[PDB]
Amino acid sequence: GAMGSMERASLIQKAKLAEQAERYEDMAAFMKGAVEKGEELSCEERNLLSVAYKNVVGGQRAAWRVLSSIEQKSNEEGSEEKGPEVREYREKVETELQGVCDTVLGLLDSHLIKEAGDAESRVFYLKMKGDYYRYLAEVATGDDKKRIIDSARSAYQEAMDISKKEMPPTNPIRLGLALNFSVFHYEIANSPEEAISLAKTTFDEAMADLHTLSEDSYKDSTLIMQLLRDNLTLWT
Amino acid sequence: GAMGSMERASLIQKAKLAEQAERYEDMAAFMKGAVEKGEELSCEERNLLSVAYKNVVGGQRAAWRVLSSIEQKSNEEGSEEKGPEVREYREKVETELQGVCDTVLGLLDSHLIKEAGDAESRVFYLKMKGDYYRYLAEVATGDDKKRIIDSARSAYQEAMDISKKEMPPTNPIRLGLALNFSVFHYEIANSPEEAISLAKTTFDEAMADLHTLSEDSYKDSTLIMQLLRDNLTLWT
Amino acid sequence: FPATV
Amino acid sequence: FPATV
Ligand SMILES: C=CC(C)(C)OC[C@H]1O[C@H](O[C@@H]2C3=C([C@H](C)COC(C)=O)C[C@H](O)[C@]3(C)/C=C3/[C@@H](COC)CC[C@H]3[C@@H](C)[C@H]2O)[C@H](O)[C@@H](O)[C@@H]1O
Ligand SMILES: C=CC(C)(C)OC[C@H]1O[C@H](O[C@@H]2C3=C([C@H](C)COC(C)=O)C[C@H](O)[C@]3(C)/C=C3/[C@@H](COC)CC[C@H]3[C@@H](C)[C@H]2O)[C@H](O)[C@@H](O)[C@@H]1O
Ligand SMILES: [Mg+2]
Ligand SMILES: [Mg+2]
Ligand SMILES: [Mg+2]
Ligand SMILES: [Mg+2]
Ligand SMILES: [Mg+2]
Ligand SMILES: [Mg+2]
Repeated sequence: GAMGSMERASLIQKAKLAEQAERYEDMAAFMKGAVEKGEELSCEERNLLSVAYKNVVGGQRAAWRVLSSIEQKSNEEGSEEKGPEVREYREKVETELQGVCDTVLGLLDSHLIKEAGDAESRVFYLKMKGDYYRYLAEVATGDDKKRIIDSARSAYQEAMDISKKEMPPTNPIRLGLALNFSVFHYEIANSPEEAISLAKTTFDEAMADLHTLSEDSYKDSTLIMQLLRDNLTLWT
Repeated sequence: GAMGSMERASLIQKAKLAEQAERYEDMAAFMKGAVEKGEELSCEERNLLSVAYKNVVGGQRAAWRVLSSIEQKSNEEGSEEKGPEVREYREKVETELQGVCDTVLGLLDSHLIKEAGDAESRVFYLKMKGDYYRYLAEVATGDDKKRIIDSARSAYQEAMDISKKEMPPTNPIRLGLALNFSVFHYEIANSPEEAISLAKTTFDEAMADLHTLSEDSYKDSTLIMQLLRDNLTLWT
Repeated sequence: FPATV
Repeated sequence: FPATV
């Protein structure tokens, strides 16, 4: 690893600098280096890892969507043939996106998930595993799509089961997991009713637990509760 | 070159796709490939080249400024020692930025400037040469700063001399050159009076030539004239 | 697109 | 920062 010669603490420090500079590729590379030191990540460090890769793959997804839309228009009736270039460049972006997803899933499998015993960390990493399989599913077409979808579902489901047993309904990780699993149901798994049911049940049970939620998590949890409401408004 | 096997037309097509997807690193790499085919760039192609690298280096500059500010704070009285990491990461970004500037200056020198005979193209490339030496000057500290500044000035000045002889005062390239050379004077060369004089003279002479300017260039030229006014308002 | 976190 | 194009 190109980060093998750097101190773990220095990698964490530089990941925080990269975040301030909105250099998310660097941020992800520093956090990958930190993970590869072999020690568990703290709560704050987990958030650096997730934000870095969320932003890298988020930009790739946005670009992939632009290109896929151009490609689909280029394949409509009456559209002029322009050659292989749109497909080629969409494939280039897609392959880069898949590579980043594979990198994240590899970190989770080697060895973040296996060593995570506290509910917070275990749910956090399994949510990430579902997220990155979901991003693989967004671009999957061949004999692989159904297994990729199943892998996303399996990771989200294990996270869900742990979160409901070990976390209060207002826990931000629990809430964010439910938000994203509900989007998985709506956008990936062709299950809008399950998506709506999950979002509503999650929102309602969090509302009833707010009379105990922290001022620390309030803004995160209210943000996510509002995102659940936003999605329900989009869907109904 | 990794683009050596791709058709020139395909490189141009993909640069336009990359622009639509806001993938400016890819856009710059496609345009570098196109330049290296050895043919002159058209007017539209020159704009793709300049926008791609302007956006790549623009992001590097923004990140460099964030890090340099943290570094300067870390070197104030009463600031706690945190080790070499801020300097190291600022240097990393700086070296990447310098590399992109060197790449652009190399393209201009091999062989865009030498083959550009029409005023539009010659001024365009010399403006770019001044811009990328200016970005090198923004980060230069050692025995090199004065020569870098002089290289920027020399390129801007040759462009200026051609633009005043061969272009109307409202030509967008002429206007944008004057805008950027005025910023060079203010921010790089410690010559705020020259910066203000150039901006005002440029603005006033363009105002008096608008009764002939095109509807094609109007929005570009009025935009740039407004940017000249904006800078004058900042400076006076 | 719907919101995720 | 001042404006450039
Ligand atoms: C990169 C790190 C920096 C910028 C320092 O911290 C980012 C945020 O991390 C914490 O929020 C977390 C967090 C976010 C909050 C919802 C942001 O809520 C506000 C008001 O902004 C969005 C981020 O994607 C992150 C790290 C991710 C997740 C999901 C991760 O699933 C793998 C699960 C829910 C949520 C949890 C972990 C939130 O607890 C702080 O509580 C916030 O203050 C802070 O902004
Ligand atoms: C990437 C290419 C795409 C997006 C297709 O085109 C970008 C823009 O290129 C043209 O503008 C030019 C142009 C800009 C205009 C000022 C944008 O004015 C508006 C109303 O937006 C900003 C760009 O940095 C660019 C390419 C650069 C320059 C400087 C280049 O110095 C080396 C000199 C002045 C100016 C000239 C060349 C402008 O003529 C069109 O006239 C615009 O319509 C169009 O937006
Ligand atoms: Mg060590
Ligand atoms: Mg593919
Ligand atoms: Mg249920
Ligand atoms: Mg050919
Ligand atoms: Mg240096
Ligand atoms: Mg003069």
